[PDB]
Formats: sequence, C-alpha cells, structure tokens
Amino acid sequence: LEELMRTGDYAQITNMLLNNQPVALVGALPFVTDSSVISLIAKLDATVF
Amino acid sequence: MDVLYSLSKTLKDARDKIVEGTLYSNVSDLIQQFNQMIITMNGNEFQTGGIGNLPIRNWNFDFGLLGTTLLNLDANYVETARNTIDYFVDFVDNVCMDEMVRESQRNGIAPQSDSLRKLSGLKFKRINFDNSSEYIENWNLQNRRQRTGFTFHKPNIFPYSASFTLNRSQPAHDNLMGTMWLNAGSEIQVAGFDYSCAINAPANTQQFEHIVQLRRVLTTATITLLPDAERFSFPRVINSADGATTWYFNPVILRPNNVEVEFLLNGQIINTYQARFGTIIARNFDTIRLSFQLMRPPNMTPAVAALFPNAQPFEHHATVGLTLRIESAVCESVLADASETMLANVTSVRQEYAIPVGPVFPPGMNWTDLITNYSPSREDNLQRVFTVASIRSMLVK
Amino acid sequence: MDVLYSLSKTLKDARDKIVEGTLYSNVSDLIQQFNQMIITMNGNEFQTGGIGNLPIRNWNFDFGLLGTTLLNLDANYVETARNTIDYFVDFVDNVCMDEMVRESQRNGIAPQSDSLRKLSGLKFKRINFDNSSEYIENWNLQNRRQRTGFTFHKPNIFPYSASFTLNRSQPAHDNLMGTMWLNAGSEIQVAGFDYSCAINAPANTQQFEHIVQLRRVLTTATITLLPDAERFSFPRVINSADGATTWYFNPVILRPNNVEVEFLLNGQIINTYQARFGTIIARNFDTIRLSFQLMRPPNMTPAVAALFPNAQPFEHHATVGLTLRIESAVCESVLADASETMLANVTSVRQEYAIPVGPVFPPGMNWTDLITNYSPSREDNLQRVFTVASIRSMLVK
Amino acid sequence: MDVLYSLSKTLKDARDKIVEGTLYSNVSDLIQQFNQMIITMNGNEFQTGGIGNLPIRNWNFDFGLLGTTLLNLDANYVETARNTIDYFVDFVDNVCMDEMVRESQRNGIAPQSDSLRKLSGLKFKRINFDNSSEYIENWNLQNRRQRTGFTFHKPNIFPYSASFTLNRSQPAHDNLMGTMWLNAGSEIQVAGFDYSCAINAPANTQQFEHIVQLRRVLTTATITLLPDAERFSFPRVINSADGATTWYFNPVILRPNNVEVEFLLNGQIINTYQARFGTIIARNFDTIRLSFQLMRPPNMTPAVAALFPNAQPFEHHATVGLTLRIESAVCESVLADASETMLANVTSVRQEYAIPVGPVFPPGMNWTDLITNYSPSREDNLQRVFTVASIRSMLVK
Amino acid sequence: MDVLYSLSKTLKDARDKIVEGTLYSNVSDLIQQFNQMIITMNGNEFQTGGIGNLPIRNWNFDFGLLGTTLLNLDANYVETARNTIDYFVDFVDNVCMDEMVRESQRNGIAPQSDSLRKLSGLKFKRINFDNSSEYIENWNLQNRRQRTGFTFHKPNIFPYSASFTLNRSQPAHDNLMGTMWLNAGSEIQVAGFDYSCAINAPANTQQFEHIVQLRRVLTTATITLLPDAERFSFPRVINSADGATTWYFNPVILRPNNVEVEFLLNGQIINTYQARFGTIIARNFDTIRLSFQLMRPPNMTPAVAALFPNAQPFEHHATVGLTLRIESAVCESVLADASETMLANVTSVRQEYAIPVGPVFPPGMNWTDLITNYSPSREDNLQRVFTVASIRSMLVK
Ligand SMILES: [Zn+2]
Ligand SMILES: [Zn+2]
Repeated sequence: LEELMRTGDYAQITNMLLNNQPVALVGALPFVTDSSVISLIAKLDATVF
Repeated sequence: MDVLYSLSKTLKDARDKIVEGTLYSNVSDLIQQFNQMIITMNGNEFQTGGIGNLPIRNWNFDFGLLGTTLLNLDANYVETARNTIDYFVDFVDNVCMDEMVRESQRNGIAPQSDSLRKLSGLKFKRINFDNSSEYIENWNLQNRRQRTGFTFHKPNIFPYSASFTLNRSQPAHDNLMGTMWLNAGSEIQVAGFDYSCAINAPANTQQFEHIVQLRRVLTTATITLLPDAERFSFPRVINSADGATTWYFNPVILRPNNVEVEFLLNGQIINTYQARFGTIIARNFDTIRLSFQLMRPPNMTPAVAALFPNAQPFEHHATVGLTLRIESAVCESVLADASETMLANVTSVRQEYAIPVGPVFPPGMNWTDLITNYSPSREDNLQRVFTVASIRSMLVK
Repeated sequence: MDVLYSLSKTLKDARDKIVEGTLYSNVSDLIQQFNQMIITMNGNEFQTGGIGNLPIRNWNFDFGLLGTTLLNLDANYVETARNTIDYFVDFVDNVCMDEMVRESQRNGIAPQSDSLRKLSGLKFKRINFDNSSEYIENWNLQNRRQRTGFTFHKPNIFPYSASFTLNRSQPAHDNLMGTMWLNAGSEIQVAGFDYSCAINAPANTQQFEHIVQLRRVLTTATITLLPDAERFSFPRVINSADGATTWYFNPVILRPNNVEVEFLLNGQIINTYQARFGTIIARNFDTIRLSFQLMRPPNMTPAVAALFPNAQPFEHHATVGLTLRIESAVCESVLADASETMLANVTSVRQEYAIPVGPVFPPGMNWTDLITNYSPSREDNLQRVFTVASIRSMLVK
Repeated sequence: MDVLYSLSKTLKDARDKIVEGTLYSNVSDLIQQFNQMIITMNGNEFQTGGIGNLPIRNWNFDFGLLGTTLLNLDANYVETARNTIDYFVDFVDNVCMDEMVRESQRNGIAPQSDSLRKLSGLKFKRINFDNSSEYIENWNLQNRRQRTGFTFHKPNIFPYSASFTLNRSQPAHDNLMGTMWLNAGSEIQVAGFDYSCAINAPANTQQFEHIVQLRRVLTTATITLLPDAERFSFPRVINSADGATTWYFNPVILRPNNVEVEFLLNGQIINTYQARFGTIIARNFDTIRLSFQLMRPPNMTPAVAALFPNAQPFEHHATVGLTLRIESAVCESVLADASETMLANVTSVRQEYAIPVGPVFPPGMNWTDLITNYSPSREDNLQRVFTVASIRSMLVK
Repeated sequence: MDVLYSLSKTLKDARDKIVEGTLYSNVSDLIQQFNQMIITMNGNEFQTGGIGNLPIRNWNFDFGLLGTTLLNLDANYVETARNTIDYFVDFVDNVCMDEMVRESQRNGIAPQSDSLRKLSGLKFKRINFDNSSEYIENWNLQNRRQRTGFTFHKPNIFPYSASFTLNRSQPAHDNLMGTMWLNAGSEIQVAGFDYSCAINAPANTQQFEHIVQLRRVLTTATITLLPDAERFSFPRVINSADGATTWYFNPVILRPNNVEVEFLLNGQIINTYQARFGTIIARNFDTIRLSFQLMRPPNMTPAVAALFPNAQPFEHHATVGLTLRIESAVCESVLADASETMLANVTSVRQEYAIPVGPVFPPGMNWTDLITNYSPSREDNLQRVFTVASIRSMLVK
C-alpha cells in the first residue's frame, strides 16, 4: 500500500479488481468490527473497495 | 499466434536494452509496452507438456509492475527485473516446444496446444509489436495473401537421388551408354558416358540430357555451372539395374559439347544458357534441364587414338559431365538450407523429448522424405513449426 | 537517393509495427515521421516506365492522415491504413524498377529516371530517416568520400577461367609439362604435371607456379588451402593449344612439395604461407601466387617404380596440385557472392521486363564479363543498382 | 567492456539515424542518450598503443552538446555533428585495436589495456544501451552464467588432419588395407581400401571405421552425408608411414556397405543413421563415428571379375568412402566459420601492426593450432578478442 | 547456494562463541545476524530425502529470538539456546545429504533438491556473510568469473595406470627393450630396460621416454625428482602383452643418463630440468615428459663385465629409472588429494545411504574412473558436491 500511495496508481490493481481477481494488500490499516449476522449475508466486506 | 511473437522481441529488446547504466528515457516507449503485458496475464493459468518425455509443468502468474527511478538505472533495478524475466524465458521455451510437436492433417496450419489455442484468444491481442523479424514479417503477409518470400544460402531443394540410366546395355556391360547423377540439396552433378566413344553414332556425337523437377519454384537464383562431374570421373564397380551383378566404369573425361541449360517454369523456357560456365542467374523456374553431348574427337594424337578403337573391347569409357550449384535463391515456401537452423531446431526438440511419429511429418523429420512429398499439409505445418523455432531462437539458442 | 531509402524502412518498420492490438506509444515516434511524408507528397505527379516491356503506370497524390488517440489499436484503424500503404508498395516497386535499368556512360553513378531526378529535389529532403540497412550505411559514407566496406560468404572475385599452359610439349603430346587450372568465383584449383616425373630435372624437382590477379583488393579474407586439385586428378582427353588435335592426360597424384602461397598487394608480399594447409588469413591483397613443386620420389616400391621408367613412353603422368577457397572477405567495391541476391535481383528485373542491352553492362549482366572488365563506370552503376535492389528487398522479395 | 559496446551502437544508430531532413521526435530518445555520454567523458584523459609497430596516441575531451531545440534537421546541424563523431570513430578504432592484441594467462578473460582498464571504471557505467548485437547478447549471459550460443555456416571445428592408417601392410606395399582421410573445417572425407577386395575376409567383407573427436560440442547441426570420398578416388603415390619409401594407390570405387554414422556425446549415442545419405540432423555431439564396409561383389561381370583376381598382384584397389559436411551448427564456444570475419579481423590487426607472439595464442593466430589445443585460456581470450572485433565492425569494416 | 554456507559459519561461529560467561559485546555483532535468520525462516515448511535408504524427515519453524539484554551470559541462557541449535544441526545434515547425491547432465552445476531449489529463492538471500572458508571463497569467484584456485598436498591427478611397452621383443622374451611404469595419485615411477645393455645400440646408448598427460593443468607445483624406480628394481614374472604367456625381468640398475624433465603446457615447454634431482618447481603445465637413457658402461670391472656379454643369453637386464612426486600444487578444478576429506565425505554419505548409481558419477565415485573422464559435467557436480561437503564439515565431522 505504502508503495502505492507514495507513488500513485497505474490501476494494475484497478484491472485485477475489475476482472474481479484474487489479490492482497500489505501494511497497517483502519479496521472495522461488526456484529450484524445479516451483514455477512449482504456480503458487505465486498463493498468498501 | 502473432501474439507469441511479441512475447519475445519483448524480452530480447528487453534483456538487451535494460542494463546497469542507460538513462530511463531510452526505454520509456519500451517500459510501457512491457507492463501492458503483465496486466493482461496475471490470473489466467497455463498447461504445457503432456506428450512423450515432455514434462507437464503448470505456470501461474503474480507479478508487480516496473518502477522508474529516474536518471539511468541502478543495479538494484535490474536484478529485481531479471528475476521476473527468467520466469517468462523458462516459460516461453516450454510453450514453443509444446506447439512445436503437435500436427494435424485437416487444419494443421493453425494452433493445436491447450497453451496456444488460448493465446489466439481476443483478450490477448493487446500486445503485438515490432514485427521486423524476417519470419513474422512473412507470416502476416500470408494471412492476407500476397507475394511472401524468404532468403536461403545453398538451399535444400533436391531430395537425395543418386542413380543411373543405361540407354544401351547388354549382359556383359562392356559397351554401355547412359547417364549417372547425384541430386542433393542445392547441387546436381550428372555425367553422360558412351563406352563406344560415339564410333557408330550420327555425326560421331552422342546426346545426353538430365532433367530435374523442383518441388517448389525458386526465384532469383544465383547459380554456378561448371563443366565436368568430378563425382563420376573415377573408376567404379556398380550394381546392375536389376541388382543381379556388377559392371565396371572406367571413365576418361572429354569436354561436354553443346551444353545447354534451361530453367523452365510450367514447361516454358524462362532462362537458357548455351555453354556458359561460371555464374548465371535463373530468375523463376520449377525445372532444370541440362543437355550436353559427347563428340568423338575428330583428331587424335596416338595416345588418344589408342583409348578409342574401332572394335571392342572398349576399355576407356568416354565421359562428359556438368556440375550445377544453386548458391542462393528465394522461395515462396519454407525450405531447409545451409545456414538456417530451423529444421535442425524442430528436429532436435522432437528427438530430445522422444516425440512419437505423428500423422504429418516423416519419421525423424527426414528432409529427403519431406521434400519428396511436400504436400500442402506438410508445408503449412513446416511453416508454423519453422516460425516458432525462429521465435524461440531470439531468446534460446 | 537517400530519399528513396526512407520511403521503405518507413513502410517496413510500418507494415510491421501496426497490428490489431499494440499500444500507441510504441509508435508515437513513428506515426509522426510517417505523416510528415504524406504532406510533402500530396500535390505531385509521377511517371514510371517507357522502356521495353515495362508498363507506364501513372500516379497522383491526395490522402488523409491518422488519429493520435486510442490507447490501443482497433482493427478498423489498420485496414484504413493498409489500404493506403498498398498504393505506396505497388508504387515504389514501379519506381525501383524504373531506375534499375537506365545506365549512363557519363555519370552512371547518379540518378537517371524522370521519377528519381525529381526525388533528389530539395523540397523532398524533409523525409530521411533510420539508415541502418547495411547498404545505405555504405552509400552515404561513400558520397562523403570516405572508406567504405562490405561482407561476403564465398565472394565472386574470379572471372571464370579454365585453361592450361604447356611449358614442354611436342606434336605427339606424349611428354608434356605444364599447368592446368580453374579459377571461378571464390575458388582456384591448379595442377602442375610433368609426364617425365622430373627424370632429367635438376634435383629431380619440377617447379610450378600459378598467379591470379584480382580485379579488386580483398581484405580480411578467411581462406581454405588444401593440397591436391581433385578437378585435375582424373584421365582426360583435351584439345591441343591450337585446336588441331587432342592429347591424353592420365594423372597419378603426388603431394605438392615446397608449397608457398603469397598474397601480394601492389607487388609486395603481405602474407606468405609455407606448406600450411587448412585455414589461413590473407588480410589485404590484389594478387595470389601459388608456387609448388613435383619432386620425383627418391625411394620407390616396385609398384611405384613401374609407373616412372627412365625412358618413354611415359604412361602415368605425375601431377601435384592445390585448392584454394576464399570463404569470406571484405571488399571496398560491390561484388556478387554466394549469399546476397543483389546481382540476381537486378539481372532478374531486367530479364523479366525485356530491358534492352545498354551502354554500360555486358549482355545479361554476365558476371564473368562484368568482373573481367570492371571499369569505374560499371562499378558505380553496379553499386547504384545493387543499393536499389537492397532497398527493394526490404519490402518485396 | 559492456561500456565499449554502447560507444558503438551509439555511433551507428547515430551516423545512421541523423541526416538532412527527418523530424526531431524520431531521435529524441536518441539525442538524449548521446549527450549523456559526452558529459561523462570531457575532462578524462586517455592513452592507446605502445606495443610493436602500434602508434601511441593521446586524446582529450571538451565538446558542446546538441540543439535539443529545432523541429526539423537542417544540413548545418549535421556537419557540426559529423565533425564531432569523426573523432570518436578514429578513436574507438585506436581503442579496439589496442585491447585486441594483449593476451594474459591468469585472467585471460578480463581487460588488459591502460585504455580499457579505465573504462570498466564505475563512473563510466552511465552509458550502456541497445544490446541486440548477437555477440554482446552472448557476452552478458556468460557473466551471469547461463546457456549462451552462436550461429555458424560451414563452421571450423576440425583441425586440419590429412593422413592414413595401414591395418595390413608389407614392405612392397602391394597388398594394403586401411583408411585415409582429410578432416578440415566443417568437412570429413574418409576412404577405406583393401587391395585384396576382401578375397580372404570373413563373409568377404572388410570393416572400416573413422572416429573424429570434436574439441567442443556442436548442437543443432545440419549435416550433408554422401557416399564416396572423391578426394581418395584417384591414383596416388604416397609416402610410407616411416617416410622411407613410397607406395602406389590405384583405387576403384564400390558403394560403401552397411554405413552407420553415430553422433556421440560423452560416449553415448545421441543420433545414429544407417545408410542415410542426404541431409541429417545431429542435435548434440562431441564425437562422430563413421563405420562402413567393403563387401566383395558376389556377382561380377567379366570386366569386374578381371579387376579382382584370386592371387596377387592386386592391381585395382577396392575402395569405399564417405563424405560428411556440417553446413550449420550452434556452439557454446566461439569458433571460426565460413561467414564471420572475427578471426580474420583479429589476425589482420595483429599482422598489420607487427604484434609480437604472446603467451596465449599460437603464432599467427593459426586456426589449426588454436583448435587443436583449445584451452580455457585461449577460449576466454578468443571470446574477448572476437567480441571486440564485432564491436569494431559496427563502425569500421 | 551461498545461502547454505552462512547457515553454518552461523552455527560454528555460534556453538563456539557462546559459552557460560563471555561478556556479551563479543557477540553483539553476532547475535543480531543470528536472529535475522530465525525470522526469515519461521512459517516455511521443508522436505528432505526420498531415495535409497534416505529417510523422508519433515521440518517446521516457530522459534523465539534471543534476549540481547544481559551483559554476561548465564548458563541458563546457553541451554535455552543449544536446544534451538540442535534442531538446525540435525537439520542441515539432512539438507546437505539430500543435495549431495542428485545429479544432472545438463545443468549439473546448479541446485536440484526440493530443499535447495527453494533456498536460492530471493526472500532468503537476506542472510549471506563471512565467506572466508577456502571453498566458498572459490565458489563465488567462479560464479562471478575469475581465476579461482585451491591448495593441495600429494594431489590426486594421475589415474591409476600400471603397465609396460615392449619396444623390442620376441616370443621367448629373452631380449626385450622398453619401459614399465606406475602413474598413481601424485606419483610417477618409470623404468627403461634393455636386456642387451645397448651392446648394438648407436653410441651404446638406448633412449627412453615417458609422457604423462594431466586431465587438468597444475600450477605452482613443488616436485621431488629422484633417479631410480625402486618399484621396478626387483625380479618379476610378468604377463605378456597378449596375455598368452609370462616373461622374466631380472633388473640390475644403472644411473639414468641425460635425464631431462619437461613440464609442458599446450605443447610448449614451460619448465625444463636437465639431470636435476631433489626439489624442482613446475609453475604451469598439463603434461610431463621424462626422457632418460641407458648408456652401456664404457669401463667395467670383471664383476660388471660378466653381467653384460656380447652374445645372448642376457641374464642381467640393464635398467634405468626415475621417480617424480608432486608434493603440492594448485589447480583451478577441484581434485582429491592426500589431506582433504571431501571425496571421502561425498563417497561415504552415498555408500552409507545406499544411494543408487546416477547419470553423472562413476559407480562408487571411483577416483580413477572420475579423473580419467573428467568431463565438465562431472567437474561441476564434483565442485558442488565438494563445496557442500566442506560446509557440512564445519559442524559435523
Ligand atoms: Zn557455402
Ligand atoms: Zn605426505
């Protein structure tokens, strides 16, 4: 991540995300807890991105 | 297919223009092209092998793009790159080889492998570039249809053929008349012999002729034509036509008389040369016809007269000959020649991996057998296979 | 002239780098160059032909241009382009061919055709580009009056010459001494024969010598020198010097004694090799001198002794020989060789279009005749004509 | 070293892509690279020569840059440039030559000259660029240690060797049996002779064999194999093994029986061909073994029967032979061949400047001597020296 | 590879510099390095063995670091450490052994095992350090390209060879002349015998010569040369050359006359010594040539005269000899010698685990067979395998 922001994106990520491909992000980050059983059901974790 | 090409000039114009030293800007137009690739790739998976002693390695992708740290590259930049290229190298090899073995009668002019059938896919076309490699240059022009063309030194157009034809013979083989020859590669040697030295022949002249039909037309051929066939200028003991016995050939050489070489195309004389030895040009032909004569010497010193009596036994056999060599030529079809390694590359990869004989090519990719029955299917497969060998040689020799 | 060149690498580096797919920025530096041309052209009229069986197709100009958008290239982009290139292709062909026939005693080194005389014009100069094609690279360096240079595998420096010289002879031709040879292309074979096997010669040794004068200096030559002349190792019936009769040659071969090869330049020995067979280097020479001897064997087994009596008749003729082949060399003047198609291209275009014999070149562009009298005019015309053939082969083979 | 390379493709891709006309943009990526150089240089001082008849020359630097301004290129721009290039040309020449003579046992690989030892310096590395020149492409890969490779037409792998081996002989040399051959360059000719025509041999067959051990492995070889050894098909008077007398060879040729060619690698058969004449592929080998037989004809016409009596004297000597030519092949080590001028360039520069014999190379860079004892030191020095010759030929031929 | 090295000097310079007491600061620079490792490891699983009697032990990682706090190490600190080292020890052993058997004809110089192929990985190189162990010092320099070099004692360059050559013999073997020798390891003993004591020899002197060709060049050799070959100074009954009978050798020793030892390199004399016994230096050679003579004593006391009659039977056989021993030398290639345990380590591990014969090494790692056909593949594999043995011996003997 650091290596991205501190250097702007080329969308490499944009493409991988778009043709919806398996990918990871390294480093520190926020983080949000949630207890909504339902939530999971509305695959929220697939949003934000 | 064209896809494949790029993948290489990509790497060569890469593993070459990328060194510890050059300024970025000398590769800006290059870096770009490169990355573009990486993207399209990562994700999709590939299978190679699955035949004879050919390993089946599975290739998967996952790579980060390329920095830019201005003002000439720092060593550290290279290594983190070479490490990413060496996966593509060791890859492509395993890719070429896989489609460099499969053959197909019906449509054996197109992709066969589970590796390539996926490359011609559309989502990949986004790569093609710098098509200056003589072979691809010609692959394309062929898909649209037009005057293609290749360059060969000492081309390999003549299937090996070494034989004779006795026009006059008898059981004892003591008074023969005929021709013997060797057609092989780019060379022809032919001798006409007359044991009687034309003693009873009209005008004391015996006519000879040798015709060679090429399996493909050659254009713009530079040819050396010389009198005499050294190969048939020495004493020989030869098997008879029926294999039942052996005859004796004891040549004495005379200059070929009224030499005429014709380079014909579809029965028409395109070039004709009368007694011209040295370098001659044959611009377009599918057949060569060599006509020459043995003329009994009208005046003979005693030593000569003694070789040619009026009656048998004929112990010195009058012989006249010609030697013709195609130094260079252009052919619209791929051929083996004395400089290109294509045939050897294809043949070598198949031999090394114990690839089973297929339905198209003769066992061992035998050149004589191949050129003797150079069918459209063999040519399309040969061209595909030669083009791949040439793509491979840009990186792996 | 230099103009002409561009017109091609323009198209090749074009018909090659423009394919359904590729990223634009690999051609930005290219597209530009291209357009520039179109402009300069549009608004000009041209004429080709008007000689022998050569059409007289006429051409006009008025074309569009090209986008500078699109990250990647869409098929539609190509076709609307290929259609515009195919007019330049079919054009240039008709252009090369037109100036590839006209010869001029005077300034045969300059432009001739109504097509080209207009190209050297100044308003066209705004087009030159990428001159790395071995031939143009050399054209320029020459116009600037400087040291040229070329590459040839098995060059064609020796005009065909096959003859003999009898140093000792008599009417019966039963006790001759002399040499016979074949100089052709890049090869020389020479044999020295002495029917008497040096029986009455001082030190029982007969000296031989063969000198060959090149019409142009060859530098950096890699040469194969081998003992024996296979071509003159077999029985022959030959015409006498005056053509009045025929003599008999019945060779038996001995090793050439005291072999010395000298490569001279303007009378000076530049390289000399004493009995060294195999690969030798001759770095700069205009003459080759081969000296060798026949030495009567001082000790002979009965079978050998029987071949060489003290008195005539001499029935086995002692022969010693040498074979020399120039594998590669550099020449400051264009020459035909065993790999390049230039001579064949020029000769072929002239033959196909029934071009009449002109004032400079021998009938049929005959190589032997050309190299035998390689005048400055023939060389300047040959170079112009070879350079054009090479420009043409970048697009049309 | 890699340094050196650039200095050239710099100039070529320069003296070529820069002329009265063209748009800036097609060289923008080029101009830059160029300047970068000038800078690094200016101030630094050099020295070349000082060995044998080699001129010692000192050079300094202090030059202007380039108008990265203008759109087009006006004549005036060129001239003010060519004048600056012609100092680098005449320079590099004097540079190559200087390091193209020094040899060294220990580190025969690395640089030698006071000119180059300063180039490998770090502050100069700021210059590498476009390494598609077949030779550099291979120099690098050799440092990183990996499978390299080169392309050769009629290669030069066989040191000259012309001899014989008498397997059965006697003082009179009237009933011999053995083989004679010529190994040279890329060709082998070998003949097996039996004066008795296998009259007392088991199955009336005499076996022959010829083994040739290459000093380096050849891969992907395209080979021509033909029956008969023309070189040993004519009458000869030869010196005896001990040099005390001479014997007579009077051959009559029969077809070689049970021909088997084996291309071995470390004692293992990699390729084997049984009686296959024409074009064959040997994919990886360090040894060639040719086995062939003379089989007494079971059926003979009178003329033939007369040549082969049951008792001596044996006057016609039965001979069978083979001819093998390596048209092309790949070698991991540099070698001389029939097309490349490297050996000739190195040998020529040394000869022209009267360079004294050194500790590594044989006198005169003699190829036979070199390949016969092709030590690691000779190969490393040869490669360094060949790579430099190739860098030089990009500018000076 | 280099990776592997560290893993050890890590442990040695560890299991050595860590003892109950030592003041911390002797290891600060050490502790660090250590930890760094642990990190890189933990989390990656490993696999070894899988052939013959080689167990397939599996491994895992998850270890606490090492409190760099304390000023003086307390016993408790050690034990909690030794327990963590003993997993790496018992590990590395199982690692070395695994790659100390696998062999490859092609790239038999690089890593093979599923254990090591993963070590050369990039994420691991974060470890390398302190490469002073003679062997690694040399591994690198070789991977980098330069004059390597190892140190020996009574090296093992001569494959065992014990034989004779009879230059004059007859069925009864009662008047022989020839040489017999023993070449083995670093020693050569050769004797020249003449049953006739040069009675009929020119100048009453019989010349002898013994040539030994090394498979690798030895440099900086300290050699002992002594007159006489004790091994061939006693009575023997020997088998005849054809094995059909036995001959009697009854030597009487005389001083070798005109002794000349030449140490040649590629046919050139590098060092020559005339009759110099004791210690001599041969600085660079690939061949040793020993020439010596037997000179019949011109003056003989009765007792001596009685041994050498003018006529047979010859009952006392005059013999002269030499003994040469290479005490120490340097070789650019690994070799077995009289001090290093490498060959024995490799051979022993393979024997203990019943490792099957592979494609590279001779059965049992037989030294004579190995050095006799010391191919590049055997040398690369031997060096890899010797370097690993040396890494192992730093911890396990
Ligand atoms: Zn050739
Ligand atoms: Zn000791």
